[PDB]
Amino acid sequence: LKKKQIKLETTQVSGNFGTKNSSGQIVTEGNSWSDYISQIDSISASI
Amino acid sequence: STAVQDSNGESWNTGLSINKGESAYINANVRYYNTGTAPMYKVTPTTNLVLDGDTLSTIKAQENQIGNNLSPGDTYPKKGLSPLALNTMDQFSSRLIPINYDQLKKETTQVSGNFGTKNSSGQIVTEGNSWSDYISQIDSISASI
Amino acid sequence: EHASTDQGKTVSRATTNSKTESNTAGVSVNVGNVTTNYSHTTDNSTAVQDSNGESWNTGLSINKGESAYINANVRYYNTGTAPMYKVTPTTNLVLDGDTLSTIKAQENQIGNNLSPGDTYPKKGLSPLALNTMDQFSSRLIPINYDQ
Amino acid sequence: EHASTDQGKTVSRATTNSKTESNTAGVSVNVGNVTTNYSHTTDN
Repeated sequence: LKKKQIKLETTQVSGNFGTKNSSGQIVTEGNSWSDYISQIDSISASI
Repeated sequence: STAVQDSNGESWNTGLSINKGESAYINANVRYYNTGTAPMYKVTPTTNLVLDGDTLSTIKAQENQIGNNLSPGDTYPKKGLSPLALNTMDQFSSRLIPINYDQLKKETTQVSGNFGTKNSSGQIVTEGNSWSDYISQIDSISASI
Repeated sequence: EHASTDQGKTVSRATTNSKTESNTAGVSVNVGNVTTNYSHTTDNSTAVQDSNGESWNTGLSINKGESAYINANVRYYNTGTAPMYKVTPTTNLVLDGDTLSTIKAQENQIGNNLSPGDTYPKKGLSPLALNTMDQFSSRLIPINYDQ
Repeated sequence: EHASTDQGKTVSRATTNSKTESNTAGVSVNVGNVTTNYSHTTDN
């Protein structure tokens, strides 16, 4: 308690996306981005 | 004889009490790494913690120290950041890691995670894909290089 | 255990005033002439004290119920033909003849996989730690006072 | 149960000064001659 900015650091950000299940309905449950992330950066480039 | 006294004083007191059982709380700063061929998802390492020869405790890290994804050759946290914090010991992240009174004078086992397959389309799923199943099969039919 | 020390300085100034009145009266006789008297005395007394002390105190309190917390260091092993996955051994803990408690280890002391002839932890490491007793890994294993 | 022991040394120095003033006065008589006096005393 006696004590640039290193307080705020941000690692992985788990979340979900949305697809259609059987109609024009949208669902978010089960759509973790965290799965496709690791695939992408190794087959892509960051700009 | 009539006599009258009027005293007035001021006291000080500095106290210190200690729990020989929970005498301090541990907090680690760790960096995960992967050397093999496959990416691991939802990384959860169990952590043997040894002082002299004995083991302070063992932490199967909870959702806080967890690792979402770990490409081969990458690290968690990734190359740019500082190591993360393993602050607690039980399955809800409430109680920090304790040590004995005489302890204060003074390792990585299994790493449960998941992989990814396709269910009915070009979709990928990680749920239910524990690596821990296929591991024991492999090392007995293979060799380490 | 619970240990504690308590140390603290003290300082106390104290003044006191006093007035004492004294009326006496004596009666004497020389035989072989009589003499009598009576005196009167008035004294006002100012006095001042200044004490200062320092105390020490070392305390120790104990719970005869939860008098210590147990922590094991264990090594699993398998001798049979089949690999076991998600290994969870229940552990009878005996002091004299009785049983301290029984721990169905939780996710922390669990074992992911155990090939036949292998151990957990495997051959290279040191034994792991069974630190707690209930299903969330929060409360260490207790014993009696006379235990 | 909950058991506890508490033991601790104490030390207290204490000085005191005092000044007492004393004015007395007596009256005597020898019958068969009168004598009177009054003293004054100062003690620190």
